[PDB]
Amino acid sequence: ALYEDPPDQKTSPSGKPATLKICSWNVDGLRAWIKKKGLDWVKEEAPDILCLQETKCSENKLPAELQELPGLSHQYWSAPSDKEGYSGVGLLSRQCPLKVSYGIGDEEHDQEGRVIVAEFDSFVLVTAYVPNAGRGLVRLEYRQRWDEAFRKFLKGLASRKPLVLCGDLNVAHEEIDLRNPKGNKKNAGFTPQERQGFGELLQAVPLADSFRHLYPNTPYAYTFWTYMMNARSKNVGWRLDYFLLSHSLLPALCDSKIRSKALGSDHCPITLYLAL
DNA sequence: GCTGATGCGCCGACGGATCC
DNA sequence: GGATCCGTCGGGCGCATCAGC
Ligand SMILES: [Cl-]
Ligand SMILES: [Mn+2]
Ligand SMILES: [Mn+2]
Ligand SMILES: [Mn+2]
Ligand SMILES: [Mn+2]
Ligand SMILES: [Mn+2]
Ligand SMILES: [Mn+2]
Repeated sequence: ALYEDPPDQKTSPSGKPATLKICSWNVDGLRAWIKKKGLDWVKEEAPDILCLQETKCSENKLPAELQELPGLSHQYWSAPSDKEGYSGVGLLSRQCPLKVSYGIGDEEHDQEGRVIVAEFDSFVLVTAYVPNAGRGLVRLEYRQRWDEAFRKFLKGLASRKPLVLCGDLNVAHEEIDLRNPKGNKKNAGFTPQERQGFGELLQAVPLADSFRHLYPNTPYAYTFWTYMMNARSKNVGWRLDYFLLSHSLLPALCDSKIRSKALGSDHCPITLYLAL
């Protein structure tokens, strides 16, 4: 069935107005995405912070259009050293972060271009492009090891300031999170191993799935559709993109949106509203 | 400099069998 | 014998490299 994201809630449970809008988008090739007007959509959305995944773009190749964003003028980019045209993440922000870092512990030697950490006054933001398990699950074991390493890294961040983790976490946590759960249990994104990893992430750090917290029983809400077989027009998709929050931030949570109508990638944007 | 072929990475449709 | 299961097949898009000119 088709899906209509409900209206933006912009006030928290206790009545405080949203003061921070974060948008996250796997753009599936930043240069292509810009040619397909993705930045026009971004300007309409006017987030305070924009997190981008799968930029497939080294920083020297960034289109000039990215220089003409006065409201997102603090920009941080990461791409892998030996696999350019794959991976790549970006974080663009209205206000300057206090600290910025890359990777999950040894980026200087493992230059992977998958994770950016930005510390702000009230919280730490992490954006991630989690490694896909691969066609035929050929890189599932690597993914499991990476999940463990990530969980440990994040636990030693959340012990300081509250954490917001966003991005493409490359798993549909539960059956409600994709259209075809039965046929996909041996597929990247819905293996028991990946689903369990997501569960351990929520429990160990700990974190809450913002969208599912607000909409625990809402089906057909996805953020990815394969380019093939007209899947998006049929809303045959997967929810792979998330905002995960420290429990101490739940009173700040106003809404967690899925921007289903925004084209330019095989993922759609997701947007978080917080009252800080 | 430029194009297009190839390589690499990253699952839903459907035909046949099974359930009762 | 309609619904469900399950395993096989055929397939959109972006970006890198390369041959050719
Ligand atoms: Cl940078
Ligand atoms: Mn709306
Ligand atoms: Mn992609
Ligand atoms: Mn399958
Ligand atoms: Mn040349
Ligand atoms: Mn070409
Ligand atoms: Mn059929």
